[PDB]
Parts: sequence; C-alpha cells; structure tokens
Amino acid sequence: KEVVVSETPKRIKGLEFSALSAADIVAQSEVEVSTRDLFDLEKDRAPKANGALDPKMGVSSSSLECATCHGNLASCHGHFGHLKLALPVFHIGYFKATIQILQGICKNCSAILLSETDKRQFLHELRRPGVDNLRRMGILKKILDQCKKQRRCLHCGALNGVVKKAAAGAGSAALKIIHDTFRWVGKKSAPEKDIWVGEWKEVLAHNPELERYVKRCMDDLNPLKTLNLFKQIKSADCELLGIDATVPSGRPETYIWRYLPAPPVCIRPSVMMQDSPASNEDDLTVKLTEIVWTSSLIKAGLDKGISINNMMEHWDYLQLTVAMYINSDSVNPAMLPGSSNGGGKVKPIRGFCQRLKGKQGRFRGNLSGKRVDFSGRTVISPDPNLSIDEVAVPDRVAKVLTYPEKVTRYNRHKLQELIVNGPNVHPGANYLLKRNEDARRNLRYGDRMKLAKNLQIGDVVERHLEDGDVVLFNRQPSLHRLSILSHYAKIRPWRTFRLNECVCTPYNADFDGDEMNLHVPQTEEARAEAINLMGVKNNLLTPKSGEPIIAATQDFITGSYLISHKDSFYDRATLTQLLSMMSDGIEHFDIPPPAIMKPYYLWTGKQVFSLLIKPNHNSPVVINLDAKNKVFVPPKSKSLPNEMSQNDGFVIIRGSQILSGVMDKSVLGDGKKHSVFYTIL
Amino acid sequence: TEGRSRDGGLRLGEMERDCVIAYGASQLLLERLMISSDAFEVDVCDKCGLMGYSGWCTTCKSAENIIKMTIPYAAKLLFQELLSMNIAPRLRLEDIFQQ
Amino acid sequence: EKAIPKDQRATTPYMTKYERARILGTRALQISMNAPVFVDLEGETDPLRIAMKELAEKKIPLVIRRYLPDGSFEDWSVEELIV
Amino acid sequence: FILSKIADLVRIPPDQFHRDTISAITHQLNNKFANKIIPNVGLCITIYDLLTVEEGQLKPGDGSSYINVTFRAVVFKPFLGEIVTGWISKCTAEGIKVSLLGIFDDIFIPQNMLFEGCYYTPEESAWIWPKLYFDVNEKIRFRIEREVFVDVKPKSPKEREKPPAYALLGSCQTDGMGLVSWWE
Amino acid sequence: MPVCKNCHGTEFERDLSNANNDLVCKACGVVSEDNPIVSEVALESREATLNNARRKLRAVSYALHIPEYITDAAFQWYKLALANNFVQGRRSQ
Amino acid sequence: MKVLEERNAFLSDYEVLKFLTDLEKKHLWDQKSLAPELQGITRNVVNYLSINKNFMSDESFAELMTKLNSFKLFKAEKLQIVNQLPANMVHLYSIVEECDARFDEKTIEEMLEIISGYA
Amino acid sequence: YKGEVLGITRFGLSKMRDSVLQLASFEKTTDHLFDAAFYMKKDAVEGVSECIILGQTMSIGTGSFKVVKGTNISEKDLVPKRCLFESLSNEAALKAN
Amino acid sequence: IFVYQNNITPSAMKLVPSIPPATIETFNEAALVVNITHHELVPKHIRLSSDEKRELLKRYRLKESQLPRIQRADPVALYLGLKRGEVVKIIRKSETSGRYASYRICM
Amino acid sequence: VMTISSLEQRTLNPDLFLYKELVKAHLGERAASVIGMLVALGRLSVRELVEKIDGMDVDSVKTTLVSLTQLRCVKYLQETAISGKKTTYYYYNEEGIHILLYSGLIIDEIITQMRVNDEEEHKQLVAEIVQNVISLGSLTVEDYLSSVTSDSMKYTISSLFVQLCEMGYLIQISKLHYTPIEDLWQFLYEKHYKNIPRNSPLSDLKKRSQAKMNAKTDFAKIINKPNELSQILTVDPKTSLRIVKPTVSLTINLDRFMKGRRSKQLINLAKTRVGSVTAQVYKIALRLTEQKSPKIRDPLTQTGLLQDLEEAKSFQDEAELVEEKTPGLTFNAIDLARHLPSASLINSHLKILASSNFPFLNETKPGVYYVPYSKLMPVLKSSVYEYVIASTLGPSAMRLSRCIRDNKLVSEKIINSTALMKEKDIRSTLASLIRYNSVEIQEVPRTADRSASRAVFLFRCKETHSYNFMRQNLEWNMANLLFKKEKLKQENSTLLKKANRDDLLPSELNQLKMVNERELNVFARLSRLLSLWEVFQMA
Ligand SMILES: [Zn+2]
Ligand SMILES: [Zn+2]
Ligand SMILES: [Zn+2]
Ligand SMILES: [Zn+2]
Repeated sequence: KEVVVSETPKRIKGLEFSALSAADIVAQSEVEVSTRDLFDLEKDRAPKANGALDPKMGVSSSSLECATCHGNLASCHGHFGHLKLALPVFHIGYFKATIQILQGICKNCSAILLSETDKRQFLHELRRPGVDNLRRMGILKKILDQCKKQRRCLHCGALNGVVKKAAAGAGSAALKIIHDTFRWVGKKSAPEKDIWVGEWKEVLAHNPELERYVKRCMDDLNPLKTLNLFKQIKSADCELLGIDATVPSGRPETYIWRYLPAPPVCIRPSVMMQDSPASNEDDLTVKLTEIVWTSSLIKAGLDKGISINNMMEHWDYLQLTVAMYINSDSVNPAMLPGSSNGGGKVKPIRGFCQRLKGKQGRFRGNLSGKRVDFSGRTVISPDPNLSIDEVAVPDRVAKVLTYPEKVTRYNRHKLQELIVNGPNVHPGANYLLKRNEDARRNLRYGDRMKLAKNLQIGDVVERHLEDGDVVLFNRQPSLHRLSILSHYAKIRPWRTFRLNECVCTPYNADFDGDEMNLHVPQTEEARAEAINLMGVKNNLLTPKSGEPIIAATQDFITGSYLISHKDSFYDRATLTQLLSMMSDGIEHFDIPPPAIMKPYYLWTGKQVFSLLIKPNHNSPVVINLDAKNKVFVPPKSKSLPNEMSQNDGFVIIRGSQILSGVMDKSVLGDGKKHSVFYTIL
Repeated sequence: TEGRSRDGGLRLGEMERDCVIAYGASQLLLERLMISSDAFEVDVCDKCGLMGYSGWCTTCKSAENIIKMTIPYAAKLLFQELLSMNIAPRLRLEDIFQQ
Repeated sequence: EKAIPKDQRATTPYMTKYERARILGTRALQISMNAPVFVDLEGETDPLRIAMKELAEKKIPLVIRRYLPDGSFEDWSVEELIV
Repeated sequence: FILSKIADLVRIPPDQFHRDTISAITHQLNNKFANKIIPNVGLCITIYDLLTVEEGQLKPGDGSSYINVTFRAVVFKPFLGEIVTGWISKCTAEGIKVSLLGIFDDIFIPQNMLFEGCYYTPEESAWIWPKLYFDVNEKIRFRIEREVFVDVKPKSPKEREKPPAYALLGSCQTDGMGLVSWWE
Repeated sequence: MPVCKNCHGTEFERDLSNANNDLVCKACGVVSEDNPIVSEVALESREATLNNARRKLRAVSYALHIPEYITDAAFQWYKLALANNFVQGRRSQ
Repeated sequence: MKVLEERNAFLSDYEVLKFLTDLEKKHLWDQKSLAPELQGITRNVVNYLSINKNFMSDESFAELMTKLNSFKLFKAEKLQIVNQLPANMVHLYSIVEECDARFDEKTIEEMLEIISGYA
Repeated sequence: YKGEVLGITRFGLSKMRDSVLQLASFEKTTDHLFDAAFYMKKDAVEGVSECIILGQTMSIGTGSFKVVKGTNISEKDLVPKRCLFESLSNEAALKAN
Repeated sequence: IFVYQNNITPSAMKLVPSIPPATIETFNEAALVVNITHHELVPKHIRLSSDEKRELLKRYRLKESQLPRIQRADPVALYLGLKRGEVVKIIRKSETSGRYASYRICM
Repeated sequence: VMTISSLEQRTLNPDLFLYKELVKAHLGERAASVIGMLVALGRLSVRELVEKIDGMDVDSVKTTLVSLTQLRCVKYLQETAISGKKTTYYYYNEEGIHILLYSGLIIDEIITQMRVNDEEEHKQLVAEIVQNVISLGSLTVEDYLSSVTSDSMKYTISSLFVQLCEMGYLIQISKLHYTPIEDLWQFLYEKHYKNIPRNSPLSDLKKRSQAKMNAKTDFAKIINKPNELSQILTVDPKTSLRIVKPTVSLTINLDRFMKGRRSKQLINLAKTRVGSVTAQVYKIALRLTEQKSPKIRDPLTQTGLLQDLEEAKSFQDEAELVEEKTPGLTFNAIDLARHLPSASLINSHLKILASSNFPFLNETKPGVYYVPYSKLMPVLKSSVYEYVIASTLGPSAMRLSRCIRDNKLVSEKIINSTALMKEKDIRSTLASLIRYNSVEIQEVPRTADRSASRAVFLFRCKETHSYNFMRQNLEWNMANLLFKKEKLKQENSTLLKKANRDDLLPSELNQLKMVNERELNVFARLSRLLSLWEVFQMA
C-alpha cells in the first residue's frame, strides 16, 4: 500500500479579494442556521439545537465536542453557517459602490449606457500593460460620469437621470436609493413625463386624498428590483465598471446580500457560563439570531397573510438590521428595537465593523500590536558595577522565564546535570520535551534523575536562564530607534532590572519609578539576530546624527571632573588603588613616570585618568585629539594656542595621554562628535 | 491576556514594533509577532484559496490540494472575520524554493 | 537572468552588517541540531557562541546569495568575503 | 521493472552533514519512496541513479538543508498483456486474485479470457477446466491485460480499507496457463 | 475527566505557581493542555405572562421585606403551577 | 513531486539483480554479516528474480543480442525472452503479434538453442 | 516620488501603494477592504507592515538575501550507468519497417 | 505652439488634440514672464535621446515604469515640451554633498 | 448541500451559461472554453485570448477559432490602426448558436416545402441535405454534389434546385455578411462625415441627417445585397433548368426561419380567438405573405445607433408604414383556394376575412380584402405575452396582474374593490407575484422624511422588466435541462462506445429504454420551452 506523500513549503503570494458568490456560501458552511433562535432552553442550559449557536458550527467553552471537526478548543478553527434570507436585502458595505454600478447603467434595458467603440476605447485604455491601481480608479472616475452626462440610453430608447441616495445618514432613508425623471425642463416635450402624469390621473381623480400634496416622489428601486436589474448585462462591460468577470464571482449580483454568511462560534464565543444559567451573549450571537427571526417572519409573512404596507416596514427593518450587524452608522431612525431589546437606550449596539477597525481594535492594536509572551515588567535601579551591554535580572523572574534549548552532543554533561537541579533552584530547568514529540513533560511529579539518564539527542529542555543568555530590553513609550536593545543577561539577587547608568540616556531612563519590559527571544537564530545586530556595543551611536548617545552622565561626569581637576594630585598608594578600582582586578598596569619628583612624588589626575584609556602596554588603544569643553575661556589673545588659558582649555590628547584641560562632559560627554568614548570606537 | 492579576504577557505597540524594523531584523519579528505569541497551523487549499480543517477545503470537497502552513492566529481570525462579512481574502500561493 | 558568472561581480566585497547576523544565526541553529563543528571547539559550550568562535576562523561552509532587484541573483563564498 | 526520471525537493537534516552528500540524498530518497508507490505510474523499487544536484536552498524558518534534485529510480511498470509467474491468494467465486511473494497482492485476474469450461468447488482451484485445478503458493503463469490507477483518499471527517491504488489484471487465453506443468 | 495519553492516570492537577496554569498528571508528569484558554468579560403568550409574573411577584415581595432570593424559588413554583393549568381561571392575586 | 519521463528506459533484469545485490553488499549485505527498512524489499526483490535462474552469467547479455537482433520481436518479447517461459514451443508463440505467421522454423527453434546458452 | 506632491495623510497615503492591508492597517480600514474587494484588487504582498501580518519573512535587512550552503559535488559521479537494456533489444524493431 | 491672452475656452480643449501626427502646445501669456527653467530652484534638465533611454534602463537593469514620475502638463514639462515615454536627466545642485544627477520619466 | 437542486451550477451564471454548455455539449473541450471567454469579456484579439484561457497559444485559438468560423459561431472583424501593423478581433456570431440551439426544428423547415413529394425518399433526401448543410458550414452544390454520387441525375438526385430559394434555405455569405452590425454602421459612417467637400463648420445638422440619411439609404442595399441576388437564382445553363450559381458557397438563412416559426405562434394565438375554419384560413393566409415581413429584420439599426427622443420617432413611424404600402402589394388582395379540403361556392367563404377582429388584422385598403402589417405586426407583438402566468402562480393571479394592466399605479385599497376577492388571497397571489417580479412597486413618502409605515404604497407594471427576466427561461431549463442531458451521458458513457459499434445483457437493454425515454423527454421538453422562448428574445 502506502502511496507516496509529497508536499512543498509554500508562502503567501498576494491576496485575491472578492465577494463570495451567492452560491459559494451555502457551498461552504455545514448547516443552515435558518429555523428560529430560542437557543433551546430545556434539559441542558442552551444545548443549542440547530440555531445560531450550534455544535456543528463550532463550540465555545471547553466542554463539548465540535461535531464536524471535534476536539474542543484545540483543533476546531470554527466553521461557517449560512443564514437563508427571504427577499434580497440590500447591503451597507458595498452600498456606495452599488450607487456606482447602478449609477452607470440605464434603468430600463440595463445595458452599459456608454456606447460604440468609445466604450471599447475605455477598455483598450485599461488593458494597457502598465496600468496601476491609481490609474484604474482614475479611469473609472472618468467612465462613470461619462455615462452620467448621457441622457437617453443607447439601444433601449428610454431616458434616465441622476440617482441621489435618498437623504443622508439617519438610516431611515439612508438605505433607500432613488433615481428619477430629471432634466425635463418642462418646455421640451417629454413623452415619458406625458405618460407619467397620465398615470396618476387614475389615482388622484380616483383617490383624491394623496392628491398633489405629498407628491413628486418620482420612483425608487426596491432592493429586490435592483438585482432583477443587475441580472441583465451578464458579460460585455463588467470590468468597464471595475469587476473582472472570468466569472469566479460571476458578475455584479452577489454585491447585494442573498445568503448571509454566519460567522463561526470561535469568532463569537459565548461568554463564560458563569455561576447560574445565563451566560452573557456575545454580539453577533444576538443580532443575526434576531435576523433569523425577522426573516422567518417575512417568510411566513408574504406566504399567506400580512399586506403590502405591513410587508415592507419589516423588510426595511431587515436591511437596517443587517446593516447594523456589519456596522454602526445609522443610529436611531425613530425606531427602537423589537424582541430582545431592552430600550434603556443602549448605544454601542455596533458589534462588527468596529471590532475590526479602530483605536485599539483588532486590526491595529491587536494584529499589528500583538501582545506577547516570555516577558516581564519591573521597576529599575542603577548598577554601575555591572558592565555595559548587560541587564542584571532578578533570579525570581529567572526561575519562571525560560529559554528553549535543543540538547545536542555538546550540552549533555551540562544538561543531564542541569535537570537534576530541578525548577526550584536557579541554575536549572523546568519543562522538558522529548524528540518523540508527545506534548511535553513538566517537572512536577518526580523522576528527573533516571529521567535525565536518557535525554536523547534531539530532545528539548528549557533552561531557566543564565549569565550570557541574550535578552532584549525595552522601556517606555518608545520615542525612537533606541529603545529596543539587547544585553547579555546576568543574574543577581533582590528583585529589579539593573542596567548600567550609561545606557539610561537612550531610554531617556529617569529611574525614579519607571517600568521596563524584559523580552527573551526563543528560536536559536533570533538570539544571534539580537545581541549581534540589535545589541548595545554596535549600536553605541545614534541613527540620526551619527553622534554618541551613550556616555557618562551626572555622577560619572563630575566625578571624572574632580579627578581631572588640574588642582588635584595623588600618590602611589592612592593612585595605585585608584588604577586598581578602575578595573576590579584582573589587569596588569604599567605605571608611567610620575609628574613631579623631589618634594615627594605625585601623579597628576590627567595620568590616573589617562591610564584609564591605555591600561596595559598591550592594550591596542592609541588615540589623539583636540576638543573644547564648555565654559571654555579665551586666553590672552596674544597666545594663539587656546590650550593655555585662564583655566583648563582644549582637551588635547596625544599618544593616549591627556595633556591639557579638564574633561567634564564634552570629550566623554554624550553628544559632540569630537569625543573620547566616541573616538575610541 | 493583559496586565498583572490575570496573568502575564506584555505589549508590543506599533509605536514600538517599528523599532526592530529600523534595526532591520526580520527573524526577531517572526520570532516575536509570530512564533512566540500565536503559532498556528492553518490548512488552506491552493485551488480557490480558503482555509479548512485537517483534510477538507469544504468549499471544494477535495482532500487533495490542501497545503499545511503556519500563520498568526490573529491573521486567521482576521480571515474568518472578513469572510463572514462578505469579502474573500483568497490566498494565491507559491512554493519557496526553486523560483 | 541567471547566476552571474564567477569572475565578474558587481557588489561590495565587504560584509553587510546584516550578513554577519543571519550567517551566525543560521549557522548557530545548524549547530544546535547536531552538525559537525569545523573550528576546533575549545572547552566552551552552547550553540551561538561556538559559531562566533568559528567565524573568527572563516571555517563556515556557506555561500551567501544576493538577489539584485531584477532577480539577476548573485553568489559569494563566506570564506571569500572580508569582514 | 523499468527506470524513470523524476524531480523532487529533498530535505537533509543537519545530522548527516558529515556523511557524503550523495549518500544522504540517496538515504532520504529511499526513506521517502522505497515500497511507497508514486501514483498514476506505479510503485518504485529504490533509487538507481542520480544527477544534476545543485546548490541547495534552505528556508529561513528552519535551517535544515533543502536540495531539490532529479534522477531515475526503478519502478514497476510492465507492458500490457504478460504471461508471468504467481498464484491465487485470496478469492471466492470470481477470477483469481494472484499475488507474488514479496511485492504486492494487487494483481487481480478476472475471468473473461480465462477458459470458459470450468467448475467451481469449495476446494483449491476456483474453477476447474476440462485442464484442471491449480493451487495457492504455486508457480502459475497468468497473462496481464489492463491496470487500474485509483487515488481515493476522500476521508470525510466523521467516517473516522479498499486500497487498490495500483492494481493489474489479465486472464488466461492459452494453454499452460494457471498451471505451469500443463505446458513444459 | 480525561486520562493521561501516557501514564493512563486519571489524577490531574493545574499548577498555579509560575503563572503557566498548566494541567498535568501526578503520575508521569505529562501535560494535558498547556496554554489554558480562558474566556473573560420573542413572541410568546408565555413570555408575557411569565415575566409579567416576575413583575407582579417581585412587587409583593419586598413589600413584606422577604428575601428577594425566595422570590425566584416561588416564581418557578408558579412556573410549575402553570404547567397543570391550575392558574388559569382564578384571581391572579 | 513532478515527474519528467515516465516511460523512459525499459529495464529488464540481468545485472539489475546483481546491481541491487551490490548496493545491498554496500549496506549490511542482506542476511549474513555475521561471518533502514530498505532490506525488506531487497530479499523480496532478489527472491522472485533468483528462483527461475535456479528453477547466471555476465557476458551472456552481450551474447544474447547476436541472433536475437534478427527477429520481429520488437521491444516487448525481446525483453520478455530474458525471463518468462523457457523460450520453447508455443510459449514464445503466445506473445508477439504474428509470432509464428511469416517466420516459423528457425525463428521459434533458435530461441531454444540460444536460451539453452544461458538458461 | 510620484508626479504630484502628496503624502502622509490618510488621503495622500493612497498614492502608489497597492497593499490593501497597510492602507487597511492605517485609517478608513473598512472601506479600503470593501471598496478594495469590489474592484477585485490583486494586492501582491511585498510589504513590511504587510508581511508582519501573515507572519512570513521580510524583504529588507536580514531578509534581503536567501542564504545557501555549497552542496560540494562534482559531475564525475553523476554520469549514468547501464549496459544497454535498450540498444541490444533495439535491433529487433529496426527491421521490416 | 501658440499662447493665450486671457480666456481659455473649454471649447478650445474640447477639441484641442486634433492632429494625430503633429500636436499643439498652448501657453498663457502671463504664464511666460520669467523663464522657469532659468529661475533658481528649478535645476537644469536634459532631454535625453530616445535611444539614450535604452542605455539608461540597461545600466540599472530597470524595466520601464518604476522610475521617478514627472506629471505631464507641468510648467517644466511644458517648457521642455515632453511627451509620453520620454525621460529627462536632472542635474540637481544642492550643497550637502555636491552636484549629482537623477532621472525622471514623463507620464 | 445535497446537490440535487444544484446550487453551484444554478445562479451566478445567467446568459452565457447557456452557450458554455452548447458549444461544450455540441463541440466540446477547448472548442467550448474560448467562446465562454469571448461572450463573458466581450471584444477580444487573437494573441490576447491566450493571455487568459491558458489554451496553448496559436494552436487551439487558430484551430478552434476558424473551426467556429466554418460553423459561423463567431463574428470576425480585422483592421489596422493608424500607427501600423494590422490586427484582428472577434465576437460571437449574433445568436448563431441559435442555429445549433434550434437544429431539428430548422430541419422541421421541411414541412413548408414538404409538398410535391410528401413523405417520400424526397423527404429523407432533403432532410439529409439541410441537416448536412448546417453540420458543415457554407456549401456548394458543385462540391457537395461532387461528394454526392455522380452518374445519376444531378438535378434529380439533388432535386432541390429551384427550391434552393423559397424564403429560407441559403444565401451566399461573404465578408459584410457577418461583421458586427454596429461596427459596419460605424464603417459606413465614413464616406459621409469623412467625405464632406470641406464646406463649413456651421450647422452640424447638415453634417448629420444628410450623412445619416446617406448612412441610412446606403445601409439599405447593404442588407438587401444578401436579401436576394439574381446572379445566384437566375442561372439557367445549357441542357438544364434555372439553377442557383452552383459555384458560390451559400448558407442557411436564419431570419426566414425566424419569420416562419413566428407565423406559427400567431397561428396559435388566433387559433384561440377564432374558429378552426377561420383559423386554418388565416393559417394559409400568411403562407402567401410569410415571405416579406421583417419581424426581427427591420429593427436592425435600432441596435447600433443612439436613438433620438425626436428621431427615434422618425424610426418608429418609418416602421409604421414599412410593410404597409409597397410590400402590401405583395400581400393579400385577391387570393383564391390555395389548397383547402366551405365547399361548393368558395367566394363568400373567402369573405370570412372580416370575421378577424381582435386584437389583430381587421384593417385594409378601403374595401379590398387585405390585412395591414407594418402597423399590425408592430401593434400585434405587444399583445403576445398573455398567459405565461396561469399554471405558474394559479389563475387568480392573472386577473389582478391583468387588472394592473389596464389601469396603472393603482393602490390595493381600490384593487380590493376593482378586482374581487378577500384579503387573504390577494395578499398571497400578489406577494407570490411580486417575488417573481413583474408588478414591481411605487411609493411616496407620506408625512415622512423617508419612512416605511407612515408612507403609502402603489404598484405598476413596467412591462420591460416583466417580459425581460422571463428570459430566465433561457438559463432556466435551456441550460439546467441540457446539462441534465449531459451528466446523464457519463452513466452510459462506457455503453455509448458499445452502442456505436453494435449497430447484449438484459439490464443493458433495460437502461437503453430508460436513457431513451429520458432523452425523448429532454428534447421535446426543450421544444416546449423554445416555443415559449421565440416571443421574448426578439419581438
Ligand atoms: Zn469543528
Ligand atoms: Zn437602456
Ligand atoms: Zn479550495
Ligand atoms: Zn499522565
């Protein structure tokens, strides 16, 4: 047996938009909602037999299976449902487009009403190979009003006129559309208008009530009649308006609703059942479950009873409803609601277009703004002793914030040991996942040990975290390209995020009480993406000015200043200890010749600070430079070099020794091109 | 979910998200707004692109032309949202390797 | 619109800044899957750092492929290329 | 039987990179095909040759190695009518369903050209000619005629075997057929 | 309710320590479900009469300063009381 | 995946069995190494291929073409002669179009003496 | 970039960019989708704020260049082999035709 | 090519573009007072020979379209009287770096 | 779901959904799929096709396209631009699939000329003739008679000789025969605007009507060039009789078939309102005049030129007189005893003409017995709708619809009075009528900005719609039906090849009868429709 299995990795190229057909919907969902609503109150709380909710449409709670594809909330992506609807309710989404497609076609024989090869010209202009979307829309903006200024249709003989979208904004008229007999001017003969007045002669003279008082309504298009009208030109122009028909969609007739697509349950989850029977509804579960009601009304209506007057206002309430189902827009057109109402004037009935739309809604604040996992948030606190490009992390968020590792060949005698610690002590792991891809093994029960004695190669463990794990670090509302950085994490006690003060300026970190965000990456190649590219050291500068944005600030400047102060001196014990403290140990210092000799021995601050730059003789740092710190004082103008001055001066460095001047921001000071921590880099 | 109390998780805003673009990191986003948040396998159908569960396309009963691939669950939720409303993000597909 | 022949190449022979990233990441990931490591591995461990350790030695066996806008492709060997 | 050219995209994990490339390509291909049957052609046997392997293109998400190649692997594709060895395996009243040891059970020869004069009796012959009965696990020469390619993987989720994906058919129109000692 | 896919033990515990809230077995320690998905945040003669009876009912209730609670128990008696049509032709009071 | 040439090279079994046995010698060599799942078919393959030879050579393939290139067998029986039925009597007649027909005596007979040269 | 000076507002941001999701990632998100699908816009996905949606890789930075490993093989081992199944059996079909 | 004085009637543009092989060019009298190409900000533009395009496009391996677009009916366009599918090489002298050039196609 | 009402194939495909089966069912595969693209997207060019079909360029398009042209299922127009080169472009040949869609009825055209030899070999002969003439394309009596046996009597073996003319049968088709009628109007639009002796820009009126009249009057002979041309009909070679020109290829005329079949529907309408004697009289009354009247022929330019709310009257009143005066000379004045079985004195029996009164005929030149048409035929067609909504919704529907006929825009309050029935019925038989359109709706806002309830509603007819979507009948079973023919074939598809080379098993014979009665339904069912189709689409 066993036919070969073949697959190829695919990625999305393009998104072809379209309306679904009238047919493809019912060709999709499993079950007609149809029926009625009721949500079957009996036996179970809302076991939901057929109806808007439905087990074979989807599920909500993790309780009961999904029928079609079951297995609860894990694997069921939802399915659709297709609400059968009586009469062709109009559509608010494509509405303003419907005013185009209908704007541009004669209202009688319904042939595209621009004519001859001119219409062909519009075509030949479109298909020219280099036309972009903007060009398209512009050409449409031409072809449309080009047919407006036509009067009589070409081969119908009938005339036509403007179509005005009756009134605006309320929802009373807002879904009703009107075109009329216009541009009659009354002096020219209109045989049509002659027919028109002769028509009413059999009403007024019969039923004088209506009379001329309420009059001059002309006519409208029943959203029914408008699809009976869309059904005419079923080819020909099409795209002239804007729709490619090789008939995947099959023309401009699906624009208006016929079968209304019921969304899955996983889109409209019933709110938690909570204590006691009523679980809160969830929008779409109430709107369309009412639309079923008003539908089956108009289905049982129009079947036997009702009346042409008491027919429509229902049907109108249908299009007004479903419009309110996919939008807000029309608010309260002197109506108030029906079954399942309230009526304490609940404003935000809008459930759909907006959840997709604005502010922090779906599309932006949710899909592009995705809230994330493997993170942490804490107050800050300075740590000078810690180097740059690290973030001290409290071990108590190191226990619970883990990094995945695939143990292979080099890691064992760490990891087969690293398990036996267990999740409680820090340098250890908690979750474990075997190559057999089962689910995973928490470290909860027991074992370990004899568990770690296996640990095959492709198995995965999750380390707590250690010294060296690359962690990217974020702060506030992030003003510019330096907020996200990445640091080698180092674990310490207490609890708070300790960065090195020098990196406070990119974050404009004030300490005080501000909060951070600690993000570990996950996949092995996102790490090497972080510290290497997005890390501190290489991003030491700024993107815009090519100017050092990390340097000494506050204490570091002034303290450095007080060592740089020409007044100062030191001694081989004091200096020796400084030149030590500058690096906690670890280094081989070659003490240069002392500045003055005789009345003791001393070393000027420019040296004890100079050795900072070139500690060894093997440190391959050789600099030289001139600069001006601020409050520079012009010398006696006779002296051309400014190095000699009333005080301090140029900072001019040669052979990586400081020669003249104090330092004091400026040279080490964050934000002038000429600079020490700049030049070294 | 959101904030303290309920349980963890933090915010990457479009104000912030842009940051990593300037650095130019693709892989950090795909780890970030994709793998680490909602990692999800949708089964789609090359022919007449739409989603579907396990083996069926269900608009065209096939159990043949479906291809398994991954995608942010917010994006799927964006489809089943859309396609509910009448509009159809059909997905034209092509393979990665070999042009 | 095929691979440009070996000798003639139009592009900077220096690495990009980003090249150094994806080379490490991809390489480091291949190290985490049980791949042989070409640089002598000193007593250190973990996948990413031995990759850096390796790129010191230009022992990475990869070829970086640069697509111009038109799709005229391109090749460079990681060894051939200068930091 | 025969040898044919196919192209496929193949994934070598980082493990085997020590092993020489062409062997790994071979190993993965055998892991992919072997017994498995490529449809609307008929089943492979193993990889025979290999050719025009080129620079493999990996994918950002994973980092395993992806090399697409093409080659000729040995398949089973006989000609149409063929007298060939085999024996009835599992049958009741109809033309016998022969197998061949160590290949498959899917050869089914119905009775049309099979000799008309016969009689069936719950024994071991299905049908006994005027020349006689044969027996399972026997050298038996039976002709082949037509083949049925079917795919049939239409699993409707709530249905949770019928595997005649590749099956061959023939009959016995001449002597020595169904029992080899009739000839010889 | 479910069983471990490996240990085949029926004892499940949801660990609340580390802000995972995973469900696990005390037996082999395999997890059942990670990622603990949680939620958050017509025309009838009978609806008219009934909800009207919660109106009239609740009316006489807090007049006597009885528990509002008990009203719901009584009401459903009224529900069952309507089932036998005992409530039809008498004085509503 | 995409298939290029389905009907490509008609392969009978002469050294094909020997070559598959060679690849087998390369990995573990079937049953006895004592003195991947791929093994399953090989012993199978070699099975049905070996029994008729018992119930072989190398140059005999090159020896086989000589007088056999002279016949009307086309490509079909011309491969079939290698294996099925002992190139004798009505056996060889049971296959190819117009098998006896025109060419009879030496054509049906020489197959016997030549198949005796190998089988 | 284009001929006329424009940009940066919700109107001007529709200028060249054909991506319906980024013009729908920004403002007027509804009628970009509707009015989009009405005209049956093709909408290739080349973008960045586009691709982060679908979760595939990016066309800039690290995502600018596919990376490849050398397969390290010479055609010397790639020559086919047969001892002519065909050619010997060929000459039986080369006559009477 | 001729010039307006004051009025432009839409009857003029109604049929302006009569001749297929030849064409028109129309200006306002006031529209030409200072010569725009000669002004200050507008840098020197060069109409490059129709063949020279092919050269250019083959340098950067650019197809057509996908170039910086100059809209038609532009004052610099009209002054130089560009037509469809024509390309101008602009030398922009701006003191940051120095004199450099960039190309634009008329649309 | 359930597939039995078949939704996928069931709605989004009007119009074209017919053709894409016809050319499919009646030709198949690649040959079909082109026309589907053509009709759908309209005008198209050779190379441009393969931009879409994915049809292996300049192979099928060449083969399939010219193949269609031989069957004249496409319209063909080529020219060059002024820039240079040259190019073609294609349309679907008018109806033209009209031919295929009718077929055996166009065979039933025999019944008119069925006289002389009645149900003879002659029947089977001319049957084979015409049924071949449609199957191939244009034919020539020289090359067909050449394919036909020699060495027998040629004017006899092929005895349809002078009968090649009649009304129907054939006309030499060339060039301007099939070109888009619109675009040939646009081409003839040259010579008139394009040719003016550079007089003055003043008064486009002299530039227009003159050019239009010249356009009109030149257009006339353009369609009359094919109408009849003697150099075909007149030829009388030596040792022979008057023949067509055996050389030129001639083709089946569609309109005289149109005309003739229309006559039948009038025979049906009159076959109601008068007596069988008077009926049969009228039945042979057209047989003399059935030649001339245009029916679908005169509107013609009505397609392909913008009307004018003035000049369109000059078109309609032109149609008012067109057949009346000069073609009236061709029409009934004094005619006697065409065949007939009333008996004995036949003259006052002929005076029965006056019995025809409503709503047709019943006029003449003052006292000669004659029937007007150029007024009648137009003022007739507007009646023909009638029934087609009796069994449909039930008879109670008609009278109210029919009521909405005479008076107009009439409120249901006074409908309830004018028609007669309780509310319970009127609500349904109206609402049941409105979903199927026809009646439509008017309304007016009543003390409203725009509101439903407080407003009041009116009705109307607007017959253009009501007639129009009765062409759902087109897509209705002229599509779905014909498919129910197709999907049937695959059941016996394995049998079809057998029954082809047979001329076995009992159950095979059983399903023979099954599929056969099945068929005999599907096509007779069709003819039932098509008879109801001929009205709406044209006239
Ligand atoms: Zn499900
Ligand atoms: Zn019209
Ligand atoms: Zn699909
Ligand atoms: Zn367990």
